[PDB]
Amino acid sequence: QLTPTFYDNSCPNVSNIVRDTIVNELRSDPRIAASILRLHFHDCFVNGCDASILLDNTTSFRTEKDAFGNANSARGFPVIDRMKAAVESACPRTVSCADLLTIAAQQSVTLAGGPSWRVPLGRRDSLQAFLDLANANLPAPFFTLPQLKDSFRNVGLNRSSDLVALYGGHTFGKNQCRFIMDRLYNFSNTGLPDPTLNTTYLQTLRGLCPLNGNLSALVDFDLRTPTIFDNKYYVNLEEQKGLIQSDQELFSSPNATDTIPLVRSFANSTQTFFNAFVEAMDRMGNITPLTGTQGQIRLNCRVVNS
Ligand code: HEM
Ligand SMILES: [Ca+2]
Ligand SMILES: [Ca+2]
Repeated sequence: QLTPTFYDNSCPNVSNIVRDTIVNELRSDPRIAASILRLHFHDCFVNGCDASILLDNTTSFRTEKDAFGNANSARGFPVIDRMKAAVESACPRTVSCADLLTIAAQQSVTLAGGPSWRVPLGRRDSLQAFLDLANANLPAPFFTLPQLKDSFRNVGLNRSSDLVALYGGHTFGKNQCRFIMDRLYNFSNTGLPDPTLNTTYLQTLRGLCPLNGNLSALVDFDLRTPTIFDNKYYVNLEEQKGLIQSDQELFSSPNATDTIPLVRSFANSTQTFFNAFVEAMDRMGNITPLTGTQGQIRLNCRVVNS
């Protein structure tokens, strides 16, 4: 069983080292806390939270970094390297990359204003990476609600509360124009915008993301508080101001009978949201871990030990 006290004897200052690393990086990259949370999500959804995403290419397997959901998108890898080196310096050969990334995600959420909790620990590191599985398992922003639900179920998260709460990760961070062009200009081959996008916000987004513009330009997921971890994400949805199709689907899908009341409850209460977010995060962090003597304590997060 994973346990929050796992390093209390062997590396008691691990969360502190992780915190200071993020605090320091945030001075020059305000986006890093968002990026790190996303890294952990992408770890967990592919063979579980086993740091498989941190591995670079080898001649026998391809890196997940070249997945459709990771390439030219996922970021923060050198920051993870830095906190890893610092922990190895304090606590040699003790803390797994999988656990380190889990703590990093939690600390990132707290540093951005979100809930504070101790994550379960004891995960171990994969002996390979899973590119095809990453391409199969990471959901895409054009997914319908039933597709999103299938994608969460596929990895062991059956509950609509899992989906709606973890979606609150879009309370901060950035999204490239490429992922919303259809909503803005040609939704579902209509040549018209997505009708569930508020028309005032549509104009703003078209201004940031013109047809024939730079597809890599970044826009904030949360128009209310772009860098603060809070429940404002859900208030946006109630106003038809979710950024990506999958955001707005939680509130507007014909299949949203079960998700609408979760969105509303989380918009109405910070405490309700934060409680559900911590619960869902810990469920996601419990996806198929290696434990005990399985896998490794990887010394360099990019390569399996030899
Ligand atoms: C449920 C369907 C999901 C879809 C379709 C989706 C899609 C996306 C997309 C397209 C981006 C922008 C990527 C880029 O522009 O490079 C992104 C960013 C982000 N996602 Fe999600 N996501 C989902 C779930 C989640 C979950 C469950 C979390 C966290 C628990 C998460 C956290 C993040 C964060 C924090 C960012 C901002 C990253 C940054 O600014 O570097 N996402 N997501
Ligand atoms: Ca993984
Ligand atoms: Ca926010």
